[PDB]
Amino acid sequence: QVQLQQSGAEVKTPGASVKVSCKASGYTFTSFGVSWIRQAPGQGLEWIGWISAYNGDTYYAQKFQARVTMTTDTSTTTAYMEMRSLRSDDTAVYYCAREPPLFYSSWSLDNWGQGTLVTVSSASTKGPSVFPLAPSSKGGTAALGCLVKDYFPEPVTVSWNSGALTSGVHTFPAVLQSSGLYSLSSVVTVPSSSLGTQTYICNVNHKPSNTKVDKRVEPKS
Amino acid sequence: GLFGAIAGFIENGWEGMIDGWYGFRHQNSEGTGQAADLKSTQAAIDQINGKLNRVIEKTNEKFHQIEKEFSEVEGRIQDLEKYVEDTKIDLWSYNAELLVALENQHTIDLTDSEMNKLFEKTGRQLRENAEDMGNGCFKIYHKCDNACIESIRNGTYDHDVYRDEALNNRFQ
Amino acid sequence: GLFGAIAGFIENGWEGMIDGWYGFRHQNSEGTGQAADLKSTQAAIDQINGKLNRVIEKTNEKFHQIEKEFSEVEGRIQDLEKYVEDTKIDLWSYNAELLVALENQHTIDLTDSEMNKLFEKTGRQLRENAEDMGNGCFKIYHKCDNACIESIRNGTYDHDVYRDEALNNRFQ
Amino acid sequence: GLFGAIAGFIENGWEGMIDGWYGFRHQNSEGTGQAADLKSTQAAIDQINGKLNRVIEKTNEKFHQIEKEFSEVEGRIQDLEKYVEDTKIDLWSYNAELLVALENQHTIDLTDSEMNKLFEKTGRQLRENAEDMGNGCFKIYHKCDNACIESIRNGTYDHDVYRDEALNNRFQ
Amino acid sequence: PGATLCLGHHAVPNGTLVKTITDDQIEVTNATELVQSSSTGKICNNPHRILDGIDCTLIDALLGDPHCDVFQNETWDLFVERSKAFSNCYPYDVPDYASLRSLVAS
Amino acid sequence: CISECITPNGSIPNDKPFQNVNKITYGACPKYVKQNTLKLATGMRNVPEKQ
Amino acid sequence: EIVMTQSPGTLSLSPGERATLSCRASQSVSMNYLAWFQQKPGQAPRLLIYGASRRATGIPDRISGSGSGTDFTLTISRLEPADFAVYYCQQYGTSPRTFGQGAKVEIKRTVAAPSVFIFPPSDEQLKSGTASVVCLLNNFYPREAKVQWKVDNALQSGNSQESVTEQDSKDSTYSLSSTLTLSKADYEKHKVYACEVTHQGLSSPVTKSFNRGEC
Ligand SMILES: *[C@@H]1O[C@H](CO)[C@@H](O[C@@H]2O[C@H](CO)[C@@H](O[C@@H]3O[C@H](CO[C@H]4O[C@H](CO)[C@@H](O)[C@H](O)[C@@H]4O)[C@@H](O)[C@H](O)[C@@H]3O)[C@H](O)[C@H]2NC(C)=O)[C@H](O)[C@H]1NC(C)=O
Ligand SMILES: *[C@@H]1O[C@H](CO[C@@H]2O[C@@H](C)[C@@H](O)[C@@H](O)[C@@H]2O)[C@@H](O[C@@H]2O[C@H](CO)[C@@H](O[C@@H]3O[C@H](CO)[C@@H](O)[C@H](O)[C@@H]3O)[C@H](O)[C@H]2NC(C)=O)[C@H](O)[C@H]1NC(C)=O
Ligand SMILES: *[C@@H]1O[C@H](CO)[C@@H](O[C@@H]2O[C@H](CO)[C@@H](O)[C@H](O)[C@H]2NC(C)=O)[C@H](O)[C@H]1NC(C)=O
Repeated sequence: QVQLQQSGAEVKTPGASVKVSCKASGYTFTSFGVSWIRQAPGQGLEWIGWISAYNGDTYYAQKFQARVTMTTDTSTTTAYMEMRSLRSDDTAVYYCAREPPLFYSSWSLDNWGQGTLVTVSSASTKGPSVFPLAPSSKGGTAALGCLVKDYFPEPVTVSWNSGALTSGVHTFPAVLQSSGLYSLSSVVTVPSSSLGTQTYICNVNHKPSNTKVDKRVEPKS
Repeated sequence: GLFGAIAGFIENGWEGMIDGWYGFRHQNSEGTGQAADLKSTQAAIDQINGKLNRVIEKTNEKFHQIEKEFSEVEGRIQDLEKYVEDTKIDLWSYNAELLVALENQHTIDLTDSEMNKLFEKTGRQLRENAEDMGNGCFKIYHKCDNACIESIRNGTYDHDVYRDEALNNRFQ
Repeated sequence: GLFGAIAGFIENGWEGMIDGWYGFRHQNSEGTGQAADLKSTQAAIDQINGKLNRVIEKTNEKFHQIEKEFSEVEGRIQDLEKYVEDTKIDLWSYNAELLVALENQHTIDLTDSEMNKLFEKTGRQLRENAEDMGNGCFKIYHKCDNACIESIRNGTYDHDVYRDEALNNRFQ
Repeated sequence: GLFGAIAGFIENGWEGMIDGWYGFRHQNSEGTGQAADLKSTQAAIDQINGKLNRVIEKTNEKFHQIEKEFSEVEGRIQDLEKYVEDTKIDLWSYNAELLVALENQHTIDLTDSEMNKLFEKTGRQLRENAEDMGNGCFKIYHKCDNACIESIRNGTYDHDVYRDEALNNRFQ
Repeated sequence: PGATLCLGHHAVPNGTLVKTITDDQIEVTNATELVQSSSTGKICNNPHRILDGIDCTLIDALLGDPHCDVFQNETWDLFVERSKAFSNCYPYDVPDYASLRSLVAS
Repeated sequence: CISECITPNGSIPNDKPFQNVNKITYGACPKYVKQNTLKLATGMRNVPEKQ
Repeated sequence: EIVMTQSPGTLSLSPGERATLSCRASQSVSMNYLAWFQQKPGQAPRLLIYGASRRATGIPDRISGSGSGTDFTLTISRLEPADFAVYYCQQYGTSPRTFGQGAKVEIKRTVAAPSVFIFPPSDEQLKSGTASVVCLLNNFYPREAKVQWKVDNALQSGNSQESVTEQDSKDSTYSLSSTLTLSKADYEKHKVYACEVTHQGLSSPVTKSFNRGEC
């Protein structure tokens, strides 16, 4: 079904290299080109470059002319993108998209890979600390939650009552602190009455640090 | 085909032309490109659609029907019922088979035709400033930038402008 | 059409050619004129007539007929009579519809063909003394008076006579 | 034909070509010769065979049959039996007649096509070193010995080699 | 110098095979099927008025067989007669059953 | 549900000109034929890229 | 290089209305090769339009491109919940290929005020040397909101970050979290901690506070 399958998320320190892969299937691979495009968190799209799996032609944006090289491997029907001398602003999601076999052709980026997140940071891996956000009412509707602080790299999973609690829940996008570690809060809105009876447990799962943690929330008077 | 263009002197198709049925690939000082040609693609599409609709239109048979299945052997009348229905079914099967064949041969020939027409048209436009390479490519004997190529693709190309340069390049 | 001449690269028809199906218009030192071409007009006409006669010949059905209308409801036998007749009528209606379609598509393609053949023929006659303008007109690169034009229309045109003048005019 | 090659601009056939459907006759410094062209002859043959098999395949009708002859007059039921059979026979006769006609027109047009394609192909190969005489013969404007002729017949002919000699011979 | 303008057409990775006059199987880019080979397996109850005859045969409902009483003054476009059907009434026979069934069903 | 064509096998869609399901039908129904598949070409001849 | 400019950067519209997005190019886009892409949160872009008027396959007649030269428009005739997303234009006319930035279409809704809650730092977290105070604005609209922190009635700056959710599936509202970060020292140094929220749906600014070491 014209699928472009991109490699796993990467984490690199400044100065390093990265080589990203795209495995194409569902079309004749040498009949098209492939074009690389990156998007930094909460930002727009920036075209890195284009390569023809057909005649081997190459077009790089002036910006990446120096640090980037694009390749293709016909036997594996696979496109690669290598970036050298990484800085931290290179942190972004990298997409691989299907393009015409010749450069000055008439259509554009018709099929997109899922994208692969490359994070450039000098921060070494760390698991999140989880603290409670405790409810208190001034007989109503009350709010509580979890502060998941100082982890790296993204992502983090958060659920309530092992999935049993959904409606009224909000998990905010992570914010990136000066320290270089992320942080985020998860929050639930529940009836104040059920506060004294039902138990509330937040389950936080940080895959890269091999950390799974569960915390609970009580007022404490 | 009948005109020997598609699977003809045209070596193969371009699977990377997803925006049309027919088109141009070009090479010039600036680089190489591939663009569809809407007019002919639509010519062919319109014909094939017309054909399709002609075939699937108002083809439904509606009238009261005899008994086409029988539990007990009888004799004459039933033998006749069966015979009528078998004859009917055979004639209709034949009609269907033939229809599909004629139609398909035609569809192929007609698409071939469109390719060839687009080609002859391009050549006639190029006049004396180009030569027919024989694979469905023209050699253009003057410098032609992207604007100019487009001028050929969109029909406004003026040959008199490049005639001298081209002739000079062809004949010496 | 299939050859893309009529309603093709030929812009439109000449309603003022009442003496033929195909012809030549010319412009030269003496003035401009319009003349029919009998040979091809008759080619096309003969084909279309042959076709017509093939279609209207000996098409009449003659044999004893069953009862096709009934006053009182009966049962099996009559249900069968009606069924047979309905089936027959549907098959014949289909045959007619298809016939007309195939025939007509062909008639159009064939006339297109004749135009195009007359054109290719003319060009081949003109040899190197003319160029194909792309609208179905040739530019003749030597002075051609009415006698000469006629010589092209009637097939006796000798290109070697004007070759030098024409080439000289084309290439400088 | 539709392409006006066979019984077209090609004057007549060669009864002395017993080794193929299409071919080349040549004249050069060494003498004159006649050779068949296998690729196109086989193109045409393969098509016509495919057609033939499509027509004679699995055309046999097999099912239990009513009584088609009657000794004594009866009435309704028999009148109906006869009517059914007559209708059937007429429809099948029509199908046969039409089939043969369409098929044959096509066979003729398709062979015409093959001739014409072989011709256009040859010309495109010859590029600028030859001219189209209009009878289906090319004038080659350089000395071409038997090896060279063969090189045209077998598709490997390289025009750039003779281009200068030929052009020089055509334009002065 | 100069330039090259190339005419072309499109293609697909896996086409479809069709029949022509001269070829039994030849590959085009796309085709559509003209023979309906499948059913949902169930009779739709619109537009036509479908009268499900259940355990009654139309003739039984005609005559007034007791367990068929639900059918009095019934109308239909298509009357669907089942296999499980049967008659619980006084046994009978109908010369030219087929034709009575026919004209009533009509 | 809505289907104009009814066979004993159940309802069939009448979009197509022919049907292989049952010679017994009711309603506007495709003509019944012996073939279970007939493909009508809606595109040109397919000539895959050499490589 | 060619400069793609989209306006306006955000549209608030209601399902069933028509959205009209603008793309201007610093210079003439060669060949009118201009494409529109759609991106929903978390997913990759989809190709909507290429050649400036031409729909990529599998795309509705309601979505249509128009324009030429320097000036292009993307139109959506009847907005369905699946059409609320971010849209990008790109010009593939020349190298480098360039995109505009992020025109976002979103659901217009009855104005709805935020429910504000304030959470003090966990003692456990205080153990480790840092204090985090969180202010939660729950289920409001429109998205514009001002969260100001006050410590002993001193207006804070530079010490707080905030995160915002995406327009909710059902009620089409946003939520937002502001987080103040202090050294334990500085924290215990003061007493009253307050969070003052200004929003379009509050007749006047709401303040939520606590005193450190209370119950
Ligand atoms: C290759 O084969 C396919 C079929 O096997 C082709 O798909 C067909 O393409 C035609 C022409 O574009 C479409 O006709 C249009 O129909 C729409 C509306 O039709 C409604 O029903 C269809 C089919 O179920 C559905 O897809 C639509 O959403 C509608 O509900 C009209 O508005 C147009 O005017 C036009 O007549 C066929 O609908 C379409 N069939 C299918 C199954 O999609 C395909 O185009 C072929 N590929 C190529 C590029 O030639
Ligand atoms: C057929 O082809 C020619 C050339 O096509 C063009 O070149 C391509 C690479 C694309 O960039 C096209 O956008 C470009 O048009 C067309 O002729 C062109 O017409 C346009 C519009 O009238 C001209 O624009 C003008 O440009 C001048 C200065 O150069 C301005 O002062 C004017 O205000 C105006 O905008 C363009 O110059 C002209 N191209 C050339 C080099 O002659 C033609 O329009 C096109 N299509 C058809 C069917 O006519
Ligand atoms: C529709 O139903 C009929 C029978 O009601 C099916 O025809 C039978 O198919 C089986 C298996 O091929 C044969 O053994 C029987 O002899 C067939 N019966 C008759 C009278 O032809 C038919 O296959 C069904 N069609 C579909 C596609 O469901």
